[PDB]
Amino acid sequence: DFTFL
Amino acid sequence: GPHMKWAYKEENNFEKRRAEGDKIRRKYPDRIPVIVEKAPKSKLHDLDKKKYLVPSDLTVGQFYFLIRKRIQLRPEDALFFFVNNVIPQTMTTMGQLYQDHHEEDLFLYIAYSDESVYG
Repeated sequence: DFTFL
Repeated sequence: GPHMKWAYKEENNFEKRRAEGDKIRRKYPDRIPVIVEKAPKSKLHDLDKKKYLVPSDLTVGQFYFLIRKRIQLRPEDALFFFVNNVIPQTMTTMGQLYQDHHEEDLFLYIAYSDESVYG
């Protein structure tokens, strides 16, 4: 899953 | 820039990557989907996560600072990014880099290393 920055 | 073995591309063919890029670009249109991987032979920490969704107006410089924290680097240790196999300018936004340099799968690929110059 993508990590939000 | 360093010659990269992109684990994301080794594991997943173009059709699979494009489907994922399509989906994530429709779900999060103002975030840039970025695949971040370490240059082979660099002794820097390997990032635990390679897939990021980054605000479009975040600068390269600001991204350096966030990644620096995640790979446990000091002020003394060097960190360099490569986009389209060249070092981006610190004021350039992630959106601008995406516009100019996204791949056909709709991802932006960013390599990092402790070295700035490669054969």
